[PDB]
Amino acid sequence: EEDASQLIFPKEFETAETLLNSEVHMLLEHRKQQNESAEDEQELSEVFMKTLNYTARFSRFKNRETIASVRSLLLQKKLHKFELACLANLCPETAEESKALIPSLEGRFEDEELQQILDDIQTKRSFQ
Amino acid sequence: MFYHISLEHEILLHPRYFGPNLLNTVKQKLFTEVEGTCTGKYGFVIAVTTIDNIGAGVIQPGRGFVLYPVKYKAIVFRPFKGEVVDAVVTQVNKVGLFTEIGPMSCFISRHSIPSEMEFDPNSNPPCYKTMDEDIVIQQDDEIRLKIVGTRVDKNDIFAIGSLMDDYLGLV
Amino acid sequence: DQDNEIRATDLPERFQLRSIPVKGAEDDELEEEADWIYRNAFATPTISLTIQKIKEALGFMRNQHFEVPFIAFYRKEYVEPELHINDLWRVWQWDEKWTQLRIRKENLTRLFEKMQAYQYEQRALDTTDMERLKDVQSMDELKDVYNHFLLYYGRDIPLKQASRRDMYTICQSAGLDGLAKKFGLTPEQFGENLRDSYQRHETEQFPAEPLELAKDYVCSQFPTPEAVLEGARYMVALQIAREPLVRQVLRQTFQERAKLNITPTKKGRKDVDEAHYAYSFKYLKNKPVKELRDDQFLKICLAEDEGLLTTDISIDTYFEEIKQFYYRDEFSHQVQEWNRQRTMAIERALQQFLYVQMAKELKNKLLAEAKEYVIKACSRKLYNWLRVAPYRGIRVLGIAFSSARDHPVFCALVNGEGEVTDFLRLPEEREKKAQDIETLKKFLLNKKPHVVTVAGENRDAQMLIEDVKRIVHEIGVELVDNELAILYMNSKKSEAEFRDYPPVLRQAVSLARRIQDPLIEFAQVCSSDEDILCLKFHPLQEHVVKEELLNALYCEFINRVNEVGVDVNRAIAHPYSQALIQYVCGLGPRKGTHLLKILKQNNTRLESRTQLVTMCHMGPKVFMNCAGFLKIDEVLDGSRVHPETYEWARKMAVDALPAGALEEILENPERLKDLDLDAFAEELERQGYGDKHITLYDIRAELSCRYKDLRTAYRSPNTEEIFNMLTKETPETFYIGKLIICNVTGIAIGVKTRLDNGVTGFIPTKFLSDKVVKRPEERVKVGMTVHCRIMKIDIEKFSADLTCRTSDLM
RNA sequence: AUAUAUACAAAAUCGAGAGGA
Repeated sequence: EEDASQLIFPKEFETAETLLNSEVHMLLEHRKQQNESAEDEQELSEVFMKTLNYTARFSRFKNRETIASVRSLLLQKKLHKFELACLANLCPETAEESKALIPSLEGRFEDEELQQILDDIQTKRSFQ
Repeated sequence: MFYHISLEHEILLHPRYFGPNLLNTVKQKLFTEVEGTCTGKYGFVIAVTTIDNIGAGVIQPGRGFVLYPVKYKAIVFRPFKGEVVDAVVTQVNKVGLFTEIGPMSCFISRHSIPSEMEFDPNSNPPCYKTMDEDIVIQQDDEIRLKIVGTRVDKNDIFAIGSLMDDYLGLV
Repeated sequence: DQDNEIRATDLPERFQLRSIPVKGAEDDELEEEADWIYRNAFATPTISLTIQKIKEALGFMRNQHFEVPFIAFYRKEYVEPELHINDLWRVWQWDEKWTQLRIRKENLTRLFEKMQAYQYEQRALDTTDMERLKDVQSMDELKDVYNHFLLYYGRDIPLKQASRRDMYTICQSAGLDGLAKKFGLTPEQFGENLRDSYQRHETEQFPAEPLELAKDYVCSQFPTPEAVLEGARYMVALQIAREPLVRQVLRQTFQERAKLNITPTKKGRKDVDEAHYAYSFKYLKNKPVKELRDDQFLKICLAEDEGLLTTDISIDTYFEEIKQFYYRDEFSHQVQEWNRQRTMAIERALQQFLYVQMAKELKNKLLAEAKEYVIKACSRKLYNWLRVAPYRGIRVLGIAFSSARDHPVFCALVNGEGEVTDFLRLPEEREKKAQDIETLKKFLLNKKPHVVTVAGENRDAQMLIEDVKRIVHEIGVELVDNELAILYMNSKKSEAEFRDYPPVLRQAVSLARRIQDPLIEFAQVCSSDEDILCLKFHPLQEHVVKEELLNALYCEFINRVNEVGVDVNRAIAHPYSQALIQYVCGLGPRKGTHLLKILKQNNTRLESRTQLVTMCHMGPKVFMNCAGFLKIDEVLDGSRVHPETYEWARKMAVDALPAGALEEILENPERLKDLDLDAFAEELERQGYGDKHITLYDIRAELSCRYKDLRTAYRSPNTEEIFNMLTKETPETFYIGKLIICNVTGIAIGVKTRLDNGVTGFIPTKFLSDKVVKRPEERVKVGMTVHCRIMKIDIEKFSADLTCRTSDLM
């Protein structure tokens, strides 16, 4: 019933706040900071590990401010939080790749408007 | 996808924890209970960020325990059908490619791998390749893939992938 | 069904199984192989653990289809003295590797050619097609070539392309190639500079400073002309770090000057203490990889997988050396700029591409060496089991037992042939023990069994052997290992063969069978990969690759089974032994069961060896492969001589002085030295055609005694063996100074403490401080358990000093 | 240079009558 491509979600992920893999990243090492210190605490689960490594492997922005800026930039334009996160996580190159990856951007914007959007992403994309 | 959502829980507090430092105990029990688990309604529960409200703790008549209802926020990772995410192959079989989209495990049946690719077990690292090897997926490679189907198993989500359409696969 | 053609084709079974099927050679392909096999299978590894020979062998393997045993036992002169059986197995192992490489090198050849076409249609490939691909001596450098290509030409496939991660292509969008070219010194060249460790190619200055060139290229993805410098450096970096030549030198550098640092993770500081395996390297610093010992890195890496420890491989500087190249001298101040950019480009290359990838490469190399050691050890251990001769068929009696507290002893008399004859159960006390002893002697009198063997489970084997000794004197008695028998018992087959018996009788039959001929029993009870792996060949066995490990173990079996050879008839008439035939070279599980089949079906015994192709349908190549190795107690069949040498052997028989001739020779060698090796060899230049001297030397040997067994003769275990067997832990596992939980029993002047290991623990009188002084109760109450530290061992009596003083405990 | 055990709740319903406080 739930369909990302058709932009369908169950009611719980309507007021949900999305993230970018780099947001999740920085928060997960934040929690590593909490865990490594504060002894007499349970070690983080292998699930926590798998997600940590993954988001680390694909966090396209390695600076907090840059992530914030990315976000903010995606906010000011009418976009769904879902597409917000998919664009920022996937970092597509050309407008047509975006459509292939995020069909829910079908007809929403113009390919050129979108293109300079993507370009704005990429230009904020931090070196690492 | 990763999200940040608000949730519900009631903890029973044994009377040994009445005393100073008892709300901490309500915390620490929320931590030790909710985190690390996976539920199909919400998907992988990565961690709990910030609680909101500790309710009024009702002594249960007889039996001692106090029941505190709690409000809290947590990170969750919930795939959805028709989504495209990056994934890392961990191992390659003639059936398909086992990948993981983070904590979740995903699989791409041979049929879902395009037709050009063939599976080559004979390779020094086993891999799926084209005859000319212009594109080669093997261990540790990152790929994009459409989550075409997901399934619940023991509160554990695993996805079903596809590399059909344009701009998927080997990154 | 695959099994049908395999049973039916004319190649040895184990040839069809292999993933890369075996295709003939060319003798130029073969020479290049042999060179490769030499260099790679005989170059020093990174942790401390003729080509014509390889040529000849590969020829045998790949063109004639001789299996490694036939090469090894019937083409010695070709490959000896420089290849042994294990060497040939290694050679065929690496021939697979060669072929994989050849096939990937081919694939890449085509891919490159296609790209050349496409480029002609429209940088380019000129020699790198030649220079690189043809000169790929290793899969590693093949990936360099391959990834190198994919950087530049990978963009163009003629579905959509699936944009890359590394954002090189974002730069390549905005002509950032312009800058990269304009940094001096194209990456090929730089790699050359490294390769020679001195500035073979000078750089190219420019009439500007970086920024001005940047204004040209600063557009859209990169405004702010510094951002285009960043892109340019990054471009330069990947290009450097993908360049194969850079990779070669830097891969080497890592090989030679690689240090290993280790620290413990939160989880590790706590749980790594003095008995955890990792204790010796919980903290390492600048351990050079050249010093990693045999399996040490396997442990290190396991300990990292357990997360309790964290590691890294590096060189420390190298960067400093390197930067001296891509550099210029004059102080113009418009070159200190370019030099600075140049430098930090190389930083990025090394710091986030090459160092990392080289570290993973090396880790895998090391780790895999370690693995190999472990496999090697497991193989060596099995070699040792299998290389022990039968005792001096024989009626063996085998006694097994258990904890024995309310559990009886069964013994099994196993015939010479190996079939169990009869069994006996042997369950205030002193009279009970006495009655048992009496009935034992009754059994032993009645049915005189040559050898009485007693399991090893614990100290009780000692008393058990000594009682039996006490009996027999009034014909040998031997302690015997019990590890395989445990496996037999637990296995479903033992149920199969003895539905009625209790399990410990199943050990009894086993332990008798193994003493009679260990190879047969191992082969019978190690029937499947799971089974063999149940045995404990090495502590780390569990971590090495199942496939590789099974391979080594099965090859060990193959080796010995061929030396021992297999009598088909007995494997018929006593279906116990059927397992062997699998390992006879030329045969296999499929081919073997087939042969046993036809023989069963026809209800005939192999009267001869030529009866094989004659009466069964086995093709020429397999008969050549195997036939050597099938005893048939036509007299030459029961001898290691091959059927292709029967004529030479008969000739030698005549030259001794032909049924009278042979039987006389068999009755005695009238003149061993009747022969002249040189003379037979000389003739063989025109009759037999080869330097078959050693073959003759063997045939003479074989005429001496038909199938002389080459196993080593049995020896009862050295007391070290007894110790590590009954106690079941190793010279390593008694770490003198280990800490151990022991139980105190009773001051016999001492403090007699029983170890869980079945070991007596004698806290010495010095710590005790009471010989004629009051008993030491005040130090400790009798009855309970304490944990103390070893300070001496008495293996020959199973006693170990211990320690009271927490000073010793610290 | 020694030292023997371990299984689990069995017993119903209806009707009548006689009593007890």
